[PDB]
Amino acid sequence: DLFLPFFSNVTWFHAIHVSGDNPVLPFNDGVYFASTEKSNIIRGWIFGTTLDSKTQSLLIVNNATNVVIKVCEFQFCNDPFLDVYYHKNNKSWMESEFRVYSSANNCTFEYVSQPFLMDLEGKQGNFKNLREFVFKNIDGYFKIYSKHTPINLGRDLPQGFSALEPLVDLPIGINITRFQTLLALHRSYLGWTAGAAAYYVGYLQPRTFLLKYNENGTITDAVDCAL
Amino acid sequence: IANQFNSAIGKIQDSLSSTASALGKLQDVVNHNAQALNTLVKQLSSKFGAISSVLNDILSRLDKVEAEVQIDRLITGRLQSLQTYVTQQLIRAAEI
Amino acid sequence: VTLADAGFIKQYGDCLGDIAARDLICAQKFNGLTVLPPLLTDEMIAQY
Amino acid sequence: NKCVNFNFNGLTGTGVLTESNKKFLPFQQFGRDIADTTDAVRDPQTLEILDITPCSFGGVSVITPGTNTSNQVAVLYQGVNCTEVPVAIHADQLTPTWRVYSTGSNVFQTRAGCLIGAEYVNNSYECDIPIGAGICASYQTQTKS
Amino acid sequence: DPLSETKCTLKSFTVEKGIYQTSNFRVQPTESIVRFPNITNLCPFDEVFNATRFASVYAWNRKRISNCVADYSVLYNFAPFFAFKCYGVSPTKLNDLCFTNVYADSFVIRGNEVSQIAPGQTGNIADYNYKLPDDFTGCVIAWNS
Amino acid sequence: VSMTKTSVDCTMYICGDSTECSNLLLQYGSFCTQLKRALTGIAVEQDKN
Ligand SMILES: *[C@@H]1O[C@H](CO)[C@@H](O[C@@H]2O[C@H](CO)[C@@H](O[C@H]3O[C@H](CO)[C@@H](O)[C@H](O)[C@@H]3O)[C@H](O)[C@H]2NC(C)=O)[C@H](O)[C@H]1NC(C)=O
Ligand SMILES: *[C@@H]1O[C@H](CO)[C@@H](O[C@@H]2O[C@H](CO)[C@@H](O[C@H]3O[C@H](CO)[C@@H](O)[C@H](O)[C@@H]3O)[C@H](O)[C@H]2NC(C)=O)[C@H](O)[C@H]1NC(C)=O
Ligand SMILES: *[C@@H]1O[C@H](CO)[C@@H](O[C@@H]2O[C@H](CO)[C@@H](O[C@H]3O[C@H](CO)[C@@H](O)[C@H](O)[C@@H]3O)[C@H](O)[C@H]2NC(C)=O)[C@H](O)[C@H]1NC(C)=O
Ligand SMILES: *[C@@H]1O[C@H](CO)[C@@H](O[C@@H]2O[C@H](CO)[C@@H](O)[C@H](O)[C@H]2NC(C)=O)[C@H](O)[C@H]1NC(C)=O
Ligand SMILES: *[C@@H]1O[C@H](CO)[C@@H](O[C@@H]2O[C@H](CO)[C@@H](O)[C@H](O)[C@H]2NC(C)=O)[C@H](O)[C@H]1NC(C)=O
Ligand SMILES: *[C@@H]1O[C@H](CO)[C@@H](O)[C@H](O)[C@H]1NC(C)=O
Ligand SMILES: *[C@@H]1O[C@H](CO)[C@@H](O)[C@H](O)[C@H]1NC(C)=O
Ligand SMILES: *[C@@H]1O[C@H](CO)[C@@H](O)[C@H](O)[C@H]1NC(C)=O
Ligand SMILES: *[C@@H]1O[C@H](CO)[C@@H](O)[C@H](O)[C@H]1NC(C)=O
Ligand SMILES: *[C@@H]1O[C@H](CO)[C@@H](O)[C@H](O)[C@H]1NC(C)=O
Repeated sequence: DLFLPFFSNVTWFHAIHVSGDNPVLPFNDGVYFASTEKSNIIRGWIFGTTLDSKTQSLLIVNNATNVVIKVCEFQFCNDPFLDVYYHKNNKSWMESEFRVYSSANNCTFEYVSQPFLMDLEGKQGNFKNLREFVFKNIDGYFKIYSKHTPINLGRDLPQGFSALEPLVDLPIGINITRFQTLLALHRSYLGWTAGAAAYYVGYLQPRTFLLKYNENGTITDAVDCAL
Repeated sequence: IANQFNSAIGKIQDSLSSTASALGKLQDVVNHNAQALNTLVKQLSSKFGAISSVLNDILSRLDKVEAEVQIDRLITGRLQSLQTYVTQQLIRAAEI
Repeated sequence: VTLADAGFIKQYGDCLGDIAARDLICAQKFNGLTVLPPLLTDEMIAQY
Repeated sequence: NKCVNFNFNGLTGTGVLTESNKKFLPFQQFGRDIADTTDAVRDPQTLEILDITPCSFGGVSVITPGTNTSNQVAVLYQGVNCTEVPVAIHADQLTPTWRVYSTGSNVFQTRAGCLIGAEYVNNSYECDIPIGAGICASYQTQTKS
Repeated sequence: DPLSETKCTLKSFTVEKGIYQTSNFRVQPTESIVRFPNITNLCPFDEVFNATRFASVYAWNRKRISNCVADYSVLYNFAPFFAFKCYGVSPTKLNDLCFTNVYADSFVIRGNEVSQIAPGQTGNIADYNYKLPDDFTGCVIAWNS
Repeated sequence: VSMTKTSVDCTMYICGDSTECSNLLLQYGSFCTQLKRALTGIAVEQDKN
């Protein structure tokens, strides 16, 4: 199938808004994406061929509960990101404006779904947690797999094992060639407010693996047959 | 002569108690007869050019004229898998 | 020397449930492949 | 626990269904073996996992003297526990139509299988017809008394 | 009887002394069991075929069918249909059978170009508008409109 | 001195108790009996050895 090769060279990105540069990523075969960021600063994604409304494109946006996915001729901004702030007229926290695109033209497919991949059960005192995703685009179908695991502070992407379960599937019926990710900047009105967002990207390849299912029927080990 | 013999039988017990693979000539017969049956049961998963290897899928999804050209591929390949196993076992049986 | 089957009775209670997930002999048996017992038992060979 | 034809979501087949010990992940509908055939399924009305096992079966061997010597025979159900031959009674349909052996009265468990129509005797003889696992069978007059 | 089964297994009217392996016994299915999900509404696909106007083939329209009873016969009795061409299934089996994801691709075609909807064809529709796989599972239905 | 005796139900290996598969298998004639005979020949020899 189509996997992240063992011991392969992943890019590690740091992004920061810095209060008072980020060029679009390629998307070839598929992407492993992972992050360990506290306070939900990383949300969602764009995937597409052109990202400027000349051809159709994919948008995924998470928030505090449920996700929206929409496939459209979006005119994206060179920096797409999400703002959530306290609106005094509502005495509560929400988005102001959809500053991810300048325009959404005639969209073809619209979708909404369950939240997925929360933080830990009741949270904890900075003992860490890794979230892992695989995004794959084959025969016009876009497949999403993911996991999360608690991790002790040796280092993120630790040695050990855990496989990604399938979580979402959708026939977007479009070419994908590039992609981006949505940050949630806090923007506290008294204006702006800085925060960092660390994330890992590793493209997959057409590959043969040998998978060790334990008696519980979970993939507890694997061999990458071309390593 | 008795003490030499009694100690030489003592070394047989020690050798058989310590070493892993001295009976390899017998364990290899078990391992080859087990490997051959595991191989023969593996060839049930093979499609041989049919739409499925699972005979019940074909009979859940096709009717009694185009199902048959799937079933016949599986008959042809599985019958070849037995003819291979039985030839290998007739050859092994001559060595034993 | 550790055997993979010896051809003695499996009471079908042996075959269903958990054991088919962990012993290949069941997959073999459920596909019509049968190990037969030898005519002389291991006690009967030890006598000779 | 009974032999049935089944169909789960179009997956036709034949077997006995049983309470499984298997922890399917929520996205899984079918569980599968080394021969690439379905051995477990999640019932689509009540979400529980069922083991599928094929309905009981075995080889048969017929033990005979010469046809010129007698027409009576004994039958070995090879690899069968004799307590399962009370299930092999033709009360439901079976592949061998000749139910008469199932009358028993002289049923004997060998480790080769369930042997029917031959009486077991304690006094040993040379092996005439080999049943297996140290057992042999013969046609002769048994009148110790 | 089991002697007669050996005579046919050996193709001889006389069987000499021995033990003869004959036809394997099987317990047969006692009854037939069906388990589909207990969803009840008839599929909304009738609303696509009866639409005021279909999609243009350069922008062919794809609809999900989900969570419904696909009784195709009452749909085939709503309108005369000129074709039915099922590729991975026989039309007779469609009642006994369940589906994971069902997508209707819907558009309008000149009768000549319907020849190119078959798997692996080439021509302006298949080359640039609408390419189904050369191994797709499904059925193509068409009618003069 | 010997190896494991094996017997095979040719019919059940090839056809998983499908009757229409069994009716197609008869088109191939005696090959299943030849396999059964050959394996019976091997199996009877293990006791002889
Ligand atoms: C996360 O973001 C989601 C949108 O990206 C958001 O979904 C939106 O939720 C509101 C409130 O339920 C819906 O508003 C509509 O509600 C009814 C519909 O009949 C009307 O009275 C309203 O006037 C309005 O039309 C939006 O339609 C819905 N958007 C979508 C695309 O479904 C989630 O609610 C957000 N989650 C949280 C926790 O805030
Ligand atoms: C496959 O899943 C099984 C079910 O989750 C799991 O069995 C569970 O294993 C744990 C750890 O051994 C047991 O926890 C108990 O262990 C002993 C008592 O046996 C106590 O010292 C502990 O404090 C604790 O109570 C679970 O009881 C046990 N559950 C069951 C139903 O057996 C298997 O271990 C999993 N497989 C693998 C490879 O780990
Ligand atoms: C022929 O070969 C014999 C060995 O297979 C050898 O026997 C061995 O002789 C030595 C003494 O020469 C013995 O050694 C022990 O002797 C006493 C205790 O009895 C102690 O003082 C020593 O420390 C030592 O323990 C061996 O035990 C003995 N081995 C056996 C099996 O009896 C013969 O001596 C050889 N004969 C000739 C003519 O060469
Ligand atoms: C979405 O974008 C534009 C504007 O709605 C659409 O372009 C028009 O399409 C109609 C129908 O073919 C033509 O009559 C107009 O002349 C087009 N306008 C221009 C400026 O070219 C486009 O077709 C829409 N696409 C979809 C899929 O709805
Ligand atoms: C044949 O199968 C039966 C079960 O159907 C076996 O009977 C069990 O034997 C064990 C050991 O003696 C007992 O603990 C159980 O209580 C018995 N169960 C029943 C329902 O009687 C029998 O032992 C098997 N015989 C052989 C030769 O394997
Ligand atoms: C990963 O690849 C880059 C070049 O694209 C290289 O600079 C870097 O050192 C590589 N790291 C490893 C561990 O191979
Ligand atoms: C069958 O449908 C009814 C009505 O929707 C539902 O209450 C019931 O739970 C379903 N049956 C099962 C076994 O779930
Ligand atoms: C059958 O047995 C009789 C004696 O009972 C003997 O005369 C005859 O030759 C035998 N025939 C065969 C074919 O074995
Ligand atoms: C064999 O002998 C024992 C007594 O030693 C007896 O209990 C048993 O009933 C005998 N076997 C048969 C088949 O009668
Ligand atoms: C098609 O749908 C309309 C409602 O939009 C309905 O009146 C009409 O009867 C339907 N066609 C047929 C042939 O029933």
